[PDB]
Amino acid sequence: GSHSMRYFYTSVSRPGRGEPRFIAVGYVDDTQFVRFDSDAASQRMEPRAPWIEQEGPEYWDQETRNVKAQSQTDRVDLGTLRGYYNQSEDGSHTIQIMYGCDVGPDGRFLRGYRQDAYDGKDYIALNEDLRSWTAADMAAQITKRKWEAAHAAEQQRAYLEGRCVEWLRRYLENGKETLQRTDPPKTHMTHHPISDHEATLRCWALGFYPAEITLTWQRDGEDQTQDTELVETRPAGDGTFQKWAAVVVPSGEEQRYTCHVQHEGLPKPLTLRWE
Amino acid sequence: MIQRTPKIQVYSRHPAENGKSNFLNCYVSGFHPSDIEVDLLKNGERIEKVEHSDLSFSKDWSFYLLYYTEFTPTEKDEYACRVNHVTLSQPKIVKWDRDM
Amino acid sequence: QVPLRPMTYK
Repeated sequence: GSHSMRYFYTSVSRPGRGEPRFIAVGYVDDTQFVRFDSDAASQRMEPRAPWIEQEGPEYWDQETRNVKAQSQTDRVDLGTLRGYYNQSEDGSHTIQIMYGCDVGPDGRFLRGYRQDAYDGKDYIALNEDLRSWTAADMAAQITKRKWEAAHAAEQQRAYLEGRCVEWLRRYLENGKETLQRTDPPKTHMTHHPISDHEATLRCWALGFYPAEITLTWQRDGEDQTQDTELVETRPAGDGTFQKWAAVVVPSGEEQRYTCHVQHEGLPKPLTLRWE
Repeated sequence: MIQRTPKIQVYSRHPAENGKSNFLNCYVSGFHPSDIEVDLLKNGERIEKVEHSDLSFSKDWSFYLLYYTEFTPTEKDEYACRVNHVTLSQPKIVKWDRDM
Repeated sequence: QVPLRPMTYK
């Protein structure tokens, strides 16, 4: 199938309490492999997955230096944006950046990304063409202009279409036994009477990968999506994910309910019934 | 500015079985800003040396984080997660429930 | 691998 590499940067200012906290994490699909944290003792880009550990010292010194150059850029960017929105010097603000590339089953480049946010909302984003930008407001318009005069997009595109996919393919090869796999979900149902007239039916999905999944409750074949409660997919901590969907059914009608699970792993959509 | 309340989930990596090593998880997602205070508890007392993943975020820029610790369940021991964030009135406590 | 140099200042 297709694969992706994605990095996430978060810079949180903290006036008076020192320089802003910078955190970066790298991912290949749904598996993290590196991380940098300014509030950590190492002050180095560190490994978060066994397979990235085969990279020599020069790799780590490079990532550290280049990711530190990034904290430097974000540190001052935090200041100018504060200006753009005429915000006080004592407030805490955050800049988030996400960027990466997707490749298909043959390792070919499909698309690249680069999107930035300020205080939890979109600020500016590189368009699919990797040649133009989309500013969310008048402030980002100031940045859009500066970024055009500097031909910033060209630099981004060169990376997204070059080293981004080159290294994405490399990681997929170096950690093939762990990255190129799909763990189908293990499923079971639970039952909780809410009263003598109602009961909760919860459908579970455990130890699956990738994280993307679909859980649905049907009654007599009829889709019940609206009375169904779903929790956010969550990580088990071992590289697999979990998730459940629940539904409140009249005491005595549970036999009519069916849970359907859809995942890239399982050859065919599963179907669970109470009893 | 934008503020989002964290969704809190307390659970184990594997189905709980007394006497068998497992991991206790507290996943908090969909929150903003990033500053958040999370603790795993055992019999009301704060568990020492708990680890957590590296701050990352989703589609909508909301953050998510996983706090975990290695433990082996017993019939009487009770666990829970304690969470605080600007969006919450006071520290919120969510108990771990095996057979959820 | 991250970019060899950060993006132009905002």
